[PDB]
Amino acid sequence: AKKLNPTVGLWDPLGIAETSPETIGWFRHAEIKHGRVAMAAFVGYCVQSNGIHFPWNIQGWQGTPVVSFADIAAAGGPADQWDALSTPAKLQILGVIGFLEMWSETSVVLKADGQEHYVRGGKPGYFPKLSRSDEMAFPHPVPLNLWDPFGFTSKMTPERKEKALLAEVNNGRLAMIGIFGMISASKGLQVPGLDTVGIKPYAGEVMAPFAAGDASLPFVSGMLE
Amino acid sequence: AKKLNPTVGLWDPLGIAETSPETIGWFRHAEIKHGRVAMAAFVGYCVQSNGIHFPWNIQGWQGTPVVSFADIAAAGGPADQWDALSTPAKLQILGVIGFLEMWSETSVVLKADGQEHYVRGGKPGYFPKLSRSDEMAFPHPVPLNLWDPFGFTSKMTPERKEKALLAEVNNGRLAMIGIFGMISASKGLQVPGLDTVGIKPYAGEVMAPFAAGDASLPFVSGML
Amino acid sequence: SAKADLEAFAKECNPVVGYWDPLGLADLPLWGQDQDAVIGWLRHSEIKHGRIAMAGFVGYIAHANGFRFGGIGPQNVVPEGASAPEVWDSIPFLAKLQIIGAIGVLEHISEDKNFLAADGMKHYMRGGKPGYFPTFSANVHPMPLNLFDPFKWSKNASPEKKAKGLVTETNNGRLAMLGLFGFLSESKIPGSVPALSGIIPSYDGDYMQPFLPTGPDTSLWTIGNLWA
Ligand code: CLA
Ligand code: CLA
Ligand code: CLA
Ligand SMILES: CCCCCC(=O)OC\C(C=C=C1C(C)(C)C[C@H](OC(C)=O)C[C@@]1(C)O)=C/C=C/C(C)=C/C=C/C=C(C)/C=C/C=C(\C)C(=O)C[C@@]12O[C@]1(C)C[C@@H](O)CC2(C)C
Ligand code: A1ECV
Ligand SMILES: CC(=O)O[C@H]1CC(C)(C)C(=C=C/C(C)=C/C=C/C(C)=C/C=C/C=C(C)/C=C/C=C(\C)C(=O)C[C@@]23O[C@]2(C)C[C@@H](O)CC3(C)C)[C@](C)(O)C1
Ligand SMILES: CC(=O)O[C@H]1CC(C)(C)C(=C=C/C(C)=C/C=C/C(C)=C/C=C/C=C(C)/C=C/C=C(\C)C(=O)C[C@@]23O[C@]2(C)C[C@@H](O)CC3(C)C)[C@](C)(O)C1
Ligand code: KC2
Ligand SMILES: CC1=C(C#C/C(C)=C/C=C/C(C)=C/C=C/C=C(C)/C=C/C=C(C)/C=C/[C@@]23O[C@]2(C)C[C@@H](O)CC3(C)C)C(C)(C)C[C@H](O)C1
Repeated sequence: AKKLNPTVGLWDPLGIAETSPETIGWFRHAEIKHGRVAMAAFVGYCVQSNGIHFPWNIQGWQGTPVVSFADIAAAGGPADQWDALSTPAKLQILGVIGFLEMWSETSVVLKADGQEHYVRGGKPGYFPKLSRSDEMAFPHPVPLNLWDPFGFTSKMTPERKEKALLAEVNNGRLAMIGIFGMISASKGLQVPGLDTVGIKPYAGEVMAPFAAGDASLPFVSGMLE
Repeated sequence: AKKLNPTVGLWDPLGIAETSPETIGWFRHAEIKHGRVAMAAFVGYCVQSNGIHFPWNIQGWQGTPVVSFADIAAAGGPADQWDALSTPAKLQILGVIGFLEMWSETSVVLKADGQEHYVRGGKPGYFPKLSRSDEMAFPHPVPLNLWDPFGFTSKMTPERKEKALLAEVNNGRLAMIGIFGMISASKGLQVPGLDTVGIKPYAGEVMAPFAAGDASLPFVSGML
Repeated sequence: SAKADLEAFAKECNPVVGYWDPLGLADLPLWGQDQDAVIGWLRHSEIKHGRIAMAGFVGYIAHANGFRFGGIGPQNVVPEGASAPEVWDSIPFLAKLQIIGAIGVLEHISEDKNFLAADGMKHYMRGGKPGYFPTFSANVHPMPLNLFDPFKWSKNASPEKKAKGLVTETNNGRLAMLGLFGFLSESKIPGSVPALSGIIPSYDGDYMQPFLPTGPDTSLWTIGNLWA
């Protein structure tokens, strides 16, 4: 992608461009992944701030105790919702995300799918398909998938695919601006805060507080921030 | 340069002309850099005395010492302002200027640029550009430079360059007598540079007051 | 061949500075031992100093922050937060002795001609590569994994990559020596390094005496502790 918008061009003040091809592929992969994660996080934050608490948490859904999903949802914004879940829940969610990331980085599965060098190198952003042959052979047939589980993208031309990829890159850049702006607006800051937007965590980057084994860290008070 | 002014010629009462070419290049670069530093000192002292105190020092400048830039600017003459700057500030400023001097003196950079005489002799007044290959390679791409950072001198004929170098030398002389008439006018004296001009430091040559390590020197009272 | 290689390595380390030997130690016959052995000794000692300084810088950060292993071991005697000069002050004396002994064992293995000639190498003064560590393959009882590459993921490296790695190692070593003695100098005399003023506390004991302020004599070994 040379330039989606002709009026901008190649805005590379840091000089990271014109580098090794593996470095450029890793940079493009990081940009696409950060944009997709930011868009998903912004959508989830908007849904949580509006209030979409599910009718769930029955039959021992908290580890013999039964704490309602609305009780976890009655803490404020998404930042307070990420600090009210139990340690096993956050740990298993992070484990599922890590399993998906490791399956995406898998060069054996990518080469079976007909791709290029892994760690999201050639054709970055391509999630490997968890189906068919030589993958997930031990039960777990995976009737769904990651990309297009319902097959809405069954047929698409290469030019249409490239245009959709460029649109996804532009929307990912806009979402990387927007989700960070929303988190900053939660933490005071930004421009036109408004909209209540509750309170904010210590930094949002604390991850899993109130855990056991390595969570005895009173260091989240300072370090400027 | 034989004679920029046709009515002046070559004024060498001390006889330092007609010497070895190394000495000639040394004196020429000394005069050129003296004039450049003189013009920079002229504009800096005029701006400091008029008062253009920057709206800055918003956290991290002197947070432990609690010193705003307005407090440093409210000291009088620019010599007193330089005598009011902290020891890390003066030391790091002198280190930056010294690093620029080291780069201007460096032999391999000058010969890779296409120049000669790393004594800063031949091609007098050159500063190497901080870019491209085999220099400043470890990070720090340095998008700007020292001279022509915005490329205002992109195209110039050799005659225009020679005329502008003559303008450099003559304006450097004019501003050099200007800055010393002005600092002597700050210290009383001079022809007639009253212009308020505040007060004065000891000499402006100490370059390190109230410092630590060897600055237990009360010797700036005398020497006539 | 000796000084020419030395010039080439100095040029690759820094194209601007190049060969900088104001003292001229690369011309001194250190033991009447020619030129090759002297530059081999000098390069080996520089590389060893740089590696030890890099490890010491990382360890100084780890101890100054507080990064203990866990239980039972020598970390249990060290108080929780004493600054890095004082963590080699509270470990037991035999722990210091055995640490220095294991370092000496590693040096002796790195110098023993049986280990060097096992994997086809000679002494660095006698014509070997300076800074190289022979793997383990002479030590009577077998050793599980080597010291340079424990998991052997660097076996596919090109010779050019290895040369650039050596140049980066030497530059990082020099800069880490400078940083580590910035720390040690600020721990002794105030106002030497201006950046580290007020971060590192002052220390009274001697840094160059290993067993000065020697640690206690405690037995941390349980189960069958017949050495009471
Ligand atoms: C003990 C550590 C050590 C050792 C053994 C070496 C060894 C070597 N260096 Mg070296 N170097 C070191 C640390 C060391 N370096 C550090 C910390 C720096 C960064 C400042 C450098 C920067 C450097 C450059 C830029 C170059 C070398 C080069 C060389 C090689 C030839 C020069 C020579 O004869 O030795 C160097 C001289 C000595 C080791 C002198 C011994 C120390 C004296 C006896 C004590 C002085 C202490 C005193 C307090 C220092 C005051 C400092 C200041 C006031 C001046 C040689 C293999 C050259 C090269 O690249 O060849 C491959 C070269 O061009 N060195
Ligand atoms: C420069 C040499 C040096 C020296 C003399 C010491 C000395 C000491 N360290 Mg130490 N340390 C060093 C480097 C050094 N360290 C480095 C480079 C690291 C970072 C890995 C550490 C990390 C470290 C921890 C985490 C702890 C100590 C502790 C101690 C003290 C007890 C002895 C002990 O069990 O050491 C054990 C130290 C080591 C085994 C590491 C040194 C081995 C070399 C230099 C580095 C090897 C790389 C690394 C271990 C690879 C691990 C694999 C990776 C997958 C994790 C003692 C004062 C303990 C203590 O009481 O703290 C107050 C303690 O809990 N050290
Ligand atoms: C017992 C352990 C031991 C042994 C045998 C060695 C052996 C060696 N080291 Mg070494 N080293 C060790 C531990 C050890 N190291 C440790 C723990 C460190 C710190 C991490 C280092 C750091 C180090 C560096 C940085 C370098 C070496 C180098 C060397 C080599 C040459 C040293 C030399 O000639 O100096 C000989 C030194 C002595 C004879 C002095 C020994 C100290 C004496 C015994 C102290 C006693 C004095 C005291 C007053 C007595 C008290 C009692 C009295 C009152 C009666 C050699 C292979 C050098 C090398 O390989 O360069 C090529 C080199 O540059 N070593
Ligand atoms: C039973 C089997 C296991 C027993 C283990 C044991 O007994 O103790 C183990 C133990 C404590 C303990 C115990 C427990 C294990 C906790 C529990 C047990 O409890 C019971 C049973 O009761 C016993 C007890 C109390 O002991 C602690 C172990 C600590 C350890 C192992 C500390 C290493 C430091 C390395 C350093 C400092 C590196 C220096 C730096 C070095 C070596 C170098 O730079 C080398 C190098 O420069 C050279 C020379 C040349 C260069 O070219 C290359 C390089 C640069 C690399
Ligand atoms: C494959 C089937 C499966 C099993 C067998 C388990 C193990 C398990 C038990 C036995 C409980 C209940 C214990 C109890 O209450 O007694 C439990 C829970 C949670 N889990 Mg783990 N888990 C995920 C993370 C998560 C969260 C948020 C919670 C809870 O809230 C709840 C909980 O523990 O509450 C404190 C995700 C999301 C990415 C997915 C998934 O399918 O997405 C792709 C799964 C799937 C599985 N989980 N998980
Ligand atoms: C949030 C936070 O914490 O961040 C902090 C960061 C920070 C920076 C601490 C903050 C601050 C305050 C500031 C702005 C501090 C910086 C001040 C600054 C940057 C001051 C430059 C002086 C330059 C001089 C004197 C140059 C002289 C150069 C001279 C005299 C020369 O003639 C050079 C020369 O080359 C010529 C031209 C020709 C050559 O032939 C010859 C030589 C080589 C001699 C803030 C605002 O608080 C924010
Ligand atoms: C006065 C003033 O203001 O200045 C201040 C500035 C400043 C900076 C604040 C100060 C400081 C501190 C300093 C200077 C600290 C320097 C520290 C330094 C330089 C520390 C090196 C570590 C190297 C390591 C651990 C090597 C790892 C090596 C590794 C992991 C490997 O070998 C693996 C590998 O190599 C292979 C085998 C081959 C390749 O495949 C590459 C990789 C990596 C995979 C001071 C002192 O205060 C002074
Ligand atoms: C704690 C100690 C320590 C540190 C902190 C450290 C740092 C770095 C850095 C980062 C600055 C780099 C980039 C780097 C790279 C290389 N190291 Mg080092 N290294 C350490 C230890 C050893 C040992 C024991 C050996 C060794 C070697 C090599 C070789 C192989 C060259 C080749 O095979 O040609 C390369 C490329 C082996 C060798 O033979 O060196 C002559 C060898 O025996 N290293 N090393
Ligand atoms: C400290 C400070 C500042 C500053 C500063 C600095 C660095 C100021 C530097 C000033 C500088 C660089 C001043 C050079 C003088 C060199 C001279 C005069 C050489 C003369 C040489 C002469 C006059 C030779 C004369 C001859 O006449 C003789 C012998 C016979 C005649 O027939 C012929 C000629 C003409 C050849 C700021 C920036 C201003 C503000 C800040 O806040 C405070």
